[PDB]
Amino acid sequence: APAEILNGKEISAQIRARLKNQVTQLKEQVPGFTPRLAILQVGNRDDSNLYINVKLKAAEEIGIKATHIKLPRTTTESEVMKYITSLNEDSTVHGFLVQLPLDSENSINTEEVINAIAPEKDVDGLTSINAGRLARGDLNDCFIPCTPKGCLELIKETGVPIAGRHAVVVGRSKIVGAPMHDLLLWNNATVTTCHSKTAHLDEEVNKGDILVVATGQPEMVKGEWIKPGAIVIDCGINYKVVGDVAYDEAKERASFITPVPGGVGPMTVAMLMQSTVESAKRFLE
Amino acid sequence: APAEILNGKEISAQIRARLKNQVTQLKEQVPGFTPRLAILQVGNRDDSNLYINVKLKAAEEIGIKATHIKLPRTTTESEVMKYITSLNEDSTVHGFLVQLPLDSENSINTEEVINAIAPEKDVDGLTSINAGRLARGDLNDCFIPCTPKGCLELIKETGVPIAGRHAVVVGRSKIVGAPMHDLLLWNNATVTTCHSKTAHLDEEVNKGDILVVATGQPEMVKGEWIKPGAIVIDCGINYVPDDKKPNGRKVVGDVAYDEAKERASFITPVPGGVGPMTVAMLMQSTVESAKRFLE
Ligand SMILES: NC(=O)C1=CN([C@@H]2O[C@H](COP(=O)(O)OP(=O)(O)OC[C@H]3O[C@@H](n4cnc5c(N)ncnc54)[C@H](OP(=O)(O)O)[C@@H]3O)[C@@H](O)[C@H]2O)C=CC1
Ligand SMILES: NC(=O)C1=CN([C@@H]2O[C@H](COP(=O)(O)OP(=O)(O)OC[C@H]3O[C@@H](n4cnc5c(N)ncnc54)[C@H](OP(=O)(O)O)[C@@H]3O)[C@@H](O)[C@H]2O)C=CC1
Repeated sequence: APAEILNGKEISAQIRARLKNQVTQLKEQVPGFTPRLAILQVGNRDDSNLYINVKLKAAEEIGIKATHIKLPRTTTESEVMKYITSLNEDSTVHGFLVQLPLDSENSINTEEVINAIAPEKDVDGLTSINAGRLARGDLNDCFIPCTPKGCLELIKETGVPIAGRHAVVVGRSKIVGAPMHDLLLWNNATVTTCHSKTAHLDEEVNKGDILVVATGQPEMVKGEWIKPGAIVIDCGINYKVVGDVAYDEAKERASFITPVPGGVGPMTVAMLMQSTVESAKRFLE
Repeated sequence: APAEILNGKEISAQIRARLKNQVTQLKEQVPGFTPRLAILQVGNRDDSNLYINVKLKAAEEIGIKATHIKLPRTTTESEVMKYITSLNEDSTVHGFLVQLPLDSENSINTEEVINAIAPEKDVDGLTSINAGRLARGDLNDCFIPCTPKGCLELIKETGVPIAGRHAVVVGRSKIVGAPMHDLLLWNNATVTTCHSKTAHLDEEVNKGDILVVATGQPEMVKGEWIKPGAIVIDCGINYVPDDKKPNGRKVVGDVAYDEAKERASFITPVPGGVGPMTVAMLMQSTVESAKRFLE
């Protein structure tokens, strides 16, 4: 009856187990070497503290050393830049990220802080250098944002080839929608990108053989709009916790669907660990 | 009720006249200020020499100081790198570009040469950093590659708002299709990107209220595919022998113009649509860079 559930909890546990074995093998080859991730937080939001704790738990399980630096809410852009520079120059740190959003009493230009991160350590894939490689199809060379990466792995778990499909991405943020569009295009989908100024969103969603939703508007994408047999990837986390897709209705139209929670969420953490292991391996290569 | 023709020759000439007036006024508001472009060439390709002469003559008519550095075919990659660093560090040069393709007897990594250009001076807009800013919506200060920048100016000359329209871009190159998608997306069109692996391309093109075609596939996009009333921008430059022309050849676009003009509301002819805008767009990006430096 209903769509096949893309179980992100199970898929991500498989990815984390493979990464744990790859890091154990790297440690056997170069005893004493330890892949290391740093997370820089500004402020003390409760949601960011919980998400960072999930990232630190996954890192510890895989065998990655993970450092959390937490700066106060009085922090300035200059003070944050100092910590980024320190991390860029610390040879023991292979990858690092800035947890977003920054929670400070002062105005801080997020793009400037993010673009101070060395591209080789930019495991969240948000620097303009990494975004510009991805946006132009240059994939040998770059870190891809973890949520889109996770979404692409979920779509590949269906076994249905992406090339030639019509994909619709709802949302164009730097963290999710814009890079998701690029991943699907460079995997040879024909891609439509919709956003808050799209007219007739229902008609555009209905064109989607693959549909990735990342709007942060609870259950806004109605099941009725889904193209029968579509693969539906829902990145929304909205407070019950619900996605950006009305799941009970969409599951009767899609072929494959991600639940919320347990879909994209766990895959994003697995993909950050995969990028961190790659950053350690590139360092060794 | 055929389409209105978007005359790129006349619109580019107006843009260049406005830029000239802007440059005169900047020079009078800030005595001594001298907007400056540099063009770095490696080797001596005839095609390159022709294109560079056009850009230099356009810069000087506007009042932009344009410097041409021509390095010999025996130049090595490290030599080109040193010149790019010097131009990055030269506070008198507000924008510069590397003429492609390089013509050297030595292997030179073109991607590494271009990505050595400081993003704040990349007037051609193809560094990965500039591409990343444009792709993520930083249109207030990034540089836009000239061909898509001239496509957008032609779309805006129609007077029809872009926001909320469904735009289709056929082609996804670094030079045209990919930056064109970003310009339409961040002008709030809903954008569909198509390419050589698109199935049912005609059905996709027929959804386009705005259509920009940049494939190099001569007259592939037939008139019947055009959505009635669309704005049709054709970037193609395709040569076809035609003994009835002065020079024995005609230029055709990537759209079958004769049938598409009966369907579109606005259309760019080929020749004379997108083509004539490109140098004016590079001069517009050079004045933008000079103004950002001035501030
Ligand atoms: N599990 C995880 O680890 C992650 C979950 N997410 C979740 O993904 C969702 C989106 O996050 P993020 O991308 O950062 O969000 P942003 O709020 O930055 O962007 C949301 C996007 O959705 C668009 N949008 C909003 N309303 C509509 C609408 N009515 N119709 C069409 N488009 C609309 C916006 O349009 P416009 O650009 O016009 O403003 C914008 O492009 C959130 O629920 C977030 O919590 C995100 C990252 C990670
Ligand atoms: N007037 C000017 O100064 C300029 C004119 N142009 C003209 O624009 C045109 C394209 O140039 P450029 O973008 O550099 O070219 P490229 O060859 O780099 O890119 C061609 C693009 O068109 C797509 N394409 C090719 N065949 C088809 C097809 N059959 N169906 C759908 N899509 C297809 C390709 O798809 P895929 O990605 O799948 O390979 C690719 O994305 C050319 O005619 C060029 O001369 C370009 C620059 C400047």
